[PDB]
Amino acid sequence: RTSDLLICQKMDMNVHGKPDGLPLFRECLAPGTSISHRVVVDTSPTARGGWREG
RNA sequence: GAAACUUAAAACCGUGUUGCACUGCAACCCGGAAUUCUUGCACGUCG
Repeated sequence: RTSDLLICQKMDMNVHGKPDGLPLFRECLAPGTSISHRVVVDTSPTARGGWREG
């Protein structure tokens, strides 16, 4: 849902620890959202189009 | 006995349908098998 998508700014810190605000504002997400994907592996033998060690 | 053509003239001709009825017809799937698939971060760089 679009209720949680805040706008950030690209800040480039250096070895002295002094960031600068570039003009690169972009609609990002926010820390706290959970994204859940599904991964499916295929246990057919190798050279049949499978990967038992994946 | 020696001497005088049973000769002359005359179409085997005229008329007449190899014609009348009859389906190259009945029955028959251009049908059965086959993934527009395989790999690929809308990303990198900030006096």
